[PDB]
Amino acid sequence: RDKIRLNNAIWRAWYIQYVQ
Amino acid sequence: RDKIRLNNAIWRAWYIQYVQ
Amino acid sequence: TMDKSELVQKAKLAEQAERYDDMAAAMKAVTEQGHELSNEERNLLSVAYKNVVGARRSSWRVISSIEQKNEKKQQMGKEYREKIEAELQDICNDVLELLDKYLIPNATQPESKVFYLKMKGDYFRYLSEVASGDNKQTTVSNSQQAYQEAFEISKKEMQPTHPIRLGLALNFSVFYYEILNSPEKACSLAKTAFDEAIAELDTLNEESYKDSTLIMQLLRDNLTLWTS
Amino acid sequence: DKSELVQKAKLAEQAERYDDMAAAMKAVTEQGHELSNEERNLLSVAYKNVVGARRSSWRVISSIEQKTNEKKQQMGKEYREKIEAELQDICNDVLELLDKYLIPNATQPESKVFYLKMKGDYFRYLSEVASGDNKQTTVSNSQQAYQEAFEISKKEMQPTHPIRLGLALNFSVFYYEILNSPEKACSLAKTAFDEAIAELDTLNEESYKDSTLIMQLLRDNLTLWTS
Ligand SMILES: O=C(COc1ccccc1P(=O)(O)O)NCCc1ccccc1
Ligand SMILES: O=C(COc1ccccc1P(=O)(O)O)NCCc1ccccc1
Repeated sequence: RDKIRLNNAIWRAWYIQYVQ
Repeated sequence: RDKIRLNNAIWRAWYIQYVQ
Repeated sequence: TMDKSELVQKAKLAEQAERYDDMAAAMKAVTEQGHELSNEERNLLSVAYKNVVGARRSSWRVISSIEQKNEKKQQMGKEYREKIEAELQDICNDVLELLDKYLIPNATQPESKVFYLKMKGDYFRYLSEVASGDNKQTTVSNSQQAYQEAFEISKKEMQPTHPIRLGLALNFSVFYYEILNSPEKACSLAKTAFDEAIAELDTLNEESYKDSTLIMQLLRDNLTLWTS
Repeated sequence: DKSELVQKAKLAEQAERYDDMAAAMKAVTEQGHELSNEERNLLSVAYKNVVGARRSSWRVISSIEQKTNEKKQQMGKEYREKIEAELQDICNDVLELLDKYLIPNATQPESKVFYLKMKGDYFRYLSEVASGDNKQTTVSNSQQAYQEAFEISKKEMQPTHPIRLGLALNFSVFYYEILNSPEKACSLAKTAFDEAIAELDTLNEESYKDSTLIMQLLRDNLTLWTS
């Protein structure tokens, strides 16, 4: 569950980052 | 990763468990 | 070349061996025999393609990030990425095909209709993310419309704590924020779903408890991150 | 363009599309010359990952089969055999590159050791899923390749060279996991580990990282095999 949630965060974060 | 020692231990242990 | 029980079960073995291409090919075949799907089968299907598509999306983002780093060196980042892009559009079209020809047309009970309409929003969402301006308006609009329609059905026919209703709200909110750059919308959508679900946390069914709370935690994860 | 296959490979690596990486470095190799040390490292990583995904799958399916009804046990076997046949195609591809391009073009002694080790490896991987007459061929050919590498390794390189150390690591696994010789395995590994300790002095800046990992692995394996 921690695994799932952190992969999600990395995935959603990549958007706020690499195309702002 | 350099999960290399871990992944290698996991790999070598398989043979031990699944070929007694 | 075989029978539902057989294919469903190489699908499970493929899953454990993490050969998700094999897994999705297995469940595509069981889908095409037209017989409508167990909940077990629908989920193996969804899992297979989420991983198949997910690998190519992850790879596309890696290759994209690198292109943001030589007229022909960058010509290759462009050629490789477009190889991945093509794979990703093929996967999405194969899943879109099955949804429109087989799964949505037989979706009897409202649970199922909502599930497959979400998938349609999901896979048009993933096309939109690499889509070429011409389509991009159409894949967005297909995406929003599949989602809105699942949204409507799910509000009228499902509990605020149903995991399918919640996962839809999760992904629709993500669609607003990452496809239609409307954080105000996405954020409001994610808040209301979380809020209406927690409000009914005394009738949240035991069967659903792990999945619904996970999805509620991800809504909260994304609301927190979308406000940083 | 070769320099370009090469950067397709590097991109495919980053994206974790190891099948793309391998097919690119295969095409580079088929261009017939000696590989740069960097091209050779990319080829080797590419194929280690491509064959390892299948060996891992093969192991999972096999574990499931022992854990167990017939119709199900039979699809276990059929799915394993699909994986087995990809393993055979991967390994045959590599052994053909080794046989026709990499070992014949191998001028420097450290290259010949590396590729003979690679041939021992891919023949070891064939052996892990081979049957009957063909198992004896694969196992024999893997030992021949390892041994031929392990004699050149002693005459031309020091006990600290990461290629000599990797060959000892993999040869020890061959004895343990293929020949089922724990004692020949544990001695090969201990020797090579002690020989490189008793000359740690020798490790060029450039070798330090890699050779220490391999000796850590050699020691991890020995620790595990005395359990
Ligand atoms: O990991 C992710 C997000 O990133 C992805 C990665 C691969 C494919 C698709 C996606 P997404 O549809 O954009 O969200 N989980 C979000 C979906 C989820 C729902 C319920 C339970 C667990 C997860
Ligand atoms: O993980 C493993 C073992 O399991 C495998 C898994 C996939 C493919 C091959 C193998 P192997 O030939 O039987 O060892 N690492 C050992 C290899 C290594 C050498 C030097 C530095 C780092 C690692």
